[PDB]
Amino acid sequence: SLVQFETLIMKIAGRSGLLWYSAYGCYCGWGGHGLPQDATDRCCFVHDCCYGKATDCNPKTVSYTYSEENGEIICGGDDPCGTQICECDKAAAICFRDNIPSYDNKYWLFPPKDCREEPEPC
Amino acid sequence: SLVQFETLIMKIAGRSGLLWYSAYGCYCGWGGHGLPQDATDRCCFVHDCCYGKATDCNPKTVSYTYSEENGEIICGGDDPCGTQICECDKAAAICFRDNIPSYDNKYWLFPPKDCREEPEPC
Repeated sequence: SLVQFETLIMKIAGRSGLLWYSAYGCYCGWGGHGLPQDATDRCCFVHDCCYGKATDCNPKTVSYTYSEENGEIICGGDDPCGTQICECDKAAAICFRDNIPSYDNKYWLFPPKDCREEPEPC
Repeated sequence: SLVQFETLIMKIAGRSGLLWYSAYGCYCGWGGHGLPQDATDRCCFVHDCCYGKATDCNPKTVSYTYSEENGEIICGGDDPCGTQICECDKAAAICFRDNIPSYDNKYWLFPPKDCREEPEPC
């Protein structure tokens, strides 16, 4: 789930998804267009592309189970389509944590006006 | 799919979903937080609650078919979840279409931080 996605971003990145990335660059919100404005904007694109390989479940309502053990998150559950969305979730929060150092607010509330190119293949 | 949602909106509302609705209000982008601010934000509230009832396919990448039948857009697909999703998107473009008179640019690139409010049940 999205709820599950937000909680891994706080657990791992130590910042709110809502307040730090829901409207960051060309891909974190709506998406579908534009050129990745930076690293953090690229985390986002790589995130949609993975959700993209799931064709059997709703990436936003599907709920999964994860365990954390020796500071490592482990994806799981009775839904292989969920497990798969958790793994994608996991990687976007790590992706996020490590690109903070280059995070730029100039890309916060980025006008869609500037994100009209055609997206790059996944 | 997203690309088909976007075509619906242009075709039915007569505008760029990217440029009039991708960043509007508390729900047109990431969603899951706050209170619908107006007529238009709410179309995206329900749009979102619509996709949450589809558990078997990916709303963003499932591909459906649509037809023009005399003022009307008729939904189809290869399967039931694909058809299901067309209808969510068709209903959203129709709501967009019809609340055009109340559209307010003040909810355009709306800070998330004004959407901390907890959501109401779908």
